[PDB]
Amino acid sequence: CPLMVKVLDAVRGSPAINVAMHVFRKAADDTWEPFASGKTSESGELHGLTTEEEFVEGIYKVEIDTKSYWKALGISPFHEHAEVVFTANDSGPRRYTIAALLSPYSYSTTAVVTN
Amino acid sequence: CPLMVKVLDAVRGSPAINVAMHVFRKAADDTWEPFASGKTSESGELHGLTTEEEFVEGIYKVEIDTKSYWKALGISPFHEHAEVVFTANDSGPRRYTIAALLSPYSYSTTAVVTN
Ligand SMILES: CCc1oc2ccccc2c1C(=O)c1cc(I)c(O)c(I)c1
Ligand SMILES: CCc1oc2ccccc2c1C(=O)c1cc(I)c(O)c(I)c1
Repeated sequence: CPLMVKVLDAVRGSPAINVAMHVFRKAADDTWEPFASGKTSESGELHGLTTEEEFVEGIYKVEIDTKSYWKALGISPFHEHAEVVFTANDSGPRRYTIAALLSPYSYSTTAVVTN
Repeated sequence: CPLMVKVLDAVRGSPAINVAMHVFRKAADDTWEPFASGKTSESGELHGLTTEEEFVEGIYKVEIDTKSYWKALGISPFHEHAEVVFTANDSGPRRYTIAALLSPYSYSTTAVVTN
C-alpha cells in the first residue's frame, strides 16, 4: 500500500467515516487526470487506492470532500474540500500516508513518508 | 479589506515573509480564473487583494507557493503548494482572514470570519 489517506474529526474526537475523496495525477499536457478514488472506512482510513507499479513519479492531488462530510452532520463548513498536492516518488518509491484533521472552519494535513 | 491572508512559519516561529500566492475564482465552466495575487509582508500578511464590490459570492481558491518558501530556506518540503478552497457567502457584513501555518511536511489553515 504505497498511498493511504487517514481522516480524523477534531470536533467529535473520532475517525471521520465515509469521507469521499478523489486522487488526480498531473498529465504531460499539465491537466489533472483521474487517478483513483474511494471513501474512508470505520477507522477513518482509505487503503488500496493504487499499487507500486501504477504509482509512478508525478504530481498528485488528493481532493478530500470535507464539505459533504460536515453537511451530513448538519454543519455548514467553510472549505469546499481539503486539497493536498505533492510530488511523489521523485527519489524512487516511497510509502505515503496523507492525514487530515478536520474542523468546520479549519483543517490540518500532514504526510508520513517512509522507505 | 474584505479578504486578507496571513502566513506563519512553525519551524522558525515567525511570520512567513515574502510568500507568493494567487487567488482564483471558480468560473461557469469549472475553470479557475485569476482574481488577485501578491506576496506576504514582513508581518506575514497580504492585504488589499480585493474590494467589497468585486468580492461577490462564489467559490474561491487561494494557492500559496509554500514550496518556493521552503526552498529559499534550504528546507526540503512535501507539498507543491498549499490550497485553500472556500465558498464566500453573504450572511451579514463579513470580513475574511484566511490563515496558514506552515511546516515542511504539514500545514494548517483556518478562517477567521468577522463582522
Ligand atoms: C493533520 C493530521 C494530524 O493532525 C494531528 C494533530 C496532532 C497529532 C497528529 C495529527 C495528525 C496526524 O497526521 C495523524 C494522526 C494520527 I491518530 C495518525 O495515526 C497519523 I499516521 C497521523
Ligand atoms: C492555521 C492558522 C493558525 O494555526 C494556528 C495554530 C495555533 C494557533 C493559531 C493558529 C492559527 C490561526 O488561525 C491564527 C494565528 C495567528 I498568530 C493570527 O494572527 C491569526 I488572524 C490566526
